[PDB]
Amino acid sequence: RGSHMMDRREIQRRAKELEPWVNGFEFEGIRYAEGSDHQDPADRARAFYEAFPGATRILELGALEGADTLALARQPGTSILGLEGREENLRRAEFVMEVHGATNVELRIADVETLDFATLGRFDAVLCAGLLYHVREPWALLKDAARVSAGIYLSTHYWGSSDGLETLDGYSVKHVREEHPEPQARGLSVDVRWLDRASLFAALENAGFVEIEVLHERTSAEVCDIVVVGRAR
Ligand SMILES: Nc1ncnc2c1ncn2[C@@H]1O[C@H](CSCC[C@H](N)C(=O)O)[C@@H](O)[C@H]1O
Repeated sequence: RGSHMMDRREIQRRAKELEPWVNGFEFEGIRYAEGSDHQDPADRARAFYEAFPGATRILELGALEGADTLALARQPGTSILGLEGREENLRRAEFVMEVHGATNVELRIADVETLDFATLGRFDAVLCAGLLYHVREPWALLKDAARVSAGIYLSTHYWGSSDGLETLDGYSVKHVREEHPEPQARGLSVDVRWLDRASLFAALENAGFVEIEVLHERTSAEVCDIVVVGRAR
C-alpha cells in the first residue's frame, strides 16, 4: 500500500465517526457508509467543462460532501475552492479530499448569505447546484457569483406558478419555511424564497448573466427543475 494512501483501518474509523452521511462513502470497492433516503458528479463535471473548457480556477457553492468538488478536480491544471455552510458536511468533504489526495481543492466554511464575495478573488466559473432554493434572497446569490466570475452553472428548482406570490426587490417569490426533506441539505436561515420562472431569468439578467443557455428543464405547475449556463460580459 503506497505511502500516499490512508490506511484502510483509518478510512473505516473516520468514515464511521463522520456518520450519518448524506450520499454515503465508498473507496476501493468498500462501502463504508450509506447515504440518506433523499446528477452523477462525473457527468456534471463533463457538462460544466463543456460550458467552460478553459476554466482553471472554479468556485463551488454548497459543496456538501465534496463529490462535485472531487469530480471537478480530476483534471490537473484546475484549482477548486468549495464553500460549505454546515461544519458537519465540511468535515466529510475534507476527509474525502484527504483520502483521494485531491491537493488542487480547498474547502472552507462559509455562509453564502453573509460572506463578502469580494474577498475570494476571480474565478473562471461558479458551480451553483442544489443551493439557490436554500437561501432567502436568491437574486443576491446570483449577484455575488457575478462579482467574482463571468460564468455560472446553475442547477435549481423554481416555482411553476405566479399566482399569489409575494414581491421582494421586484421579484415574484414563494416565501416558505425551510423544510427540505434532507436536514443536512437545508439552508442556514429559517426561511427560503423560490422564484417563478420569469423572476429567475430576470435575476440572472440583472446580475449580469445576459446570455443564458438552458441545458435541461422539467416543468410543472408546482416544483420545476432547470439547469442553465449563465454568461456575463
Ligand atoms: N447559506 C449557505 N451557505 C453555504 N452552504 C449552504 C448554505 N445553505 C445550504 N448550504 C449547503 O448547500 C448544500 C445544499 S445540497 C446541494 C449539494 C450539492 N451542491 C449538489 O448539488 O448535490 C448543503 O451542503 C448545505 O449545507
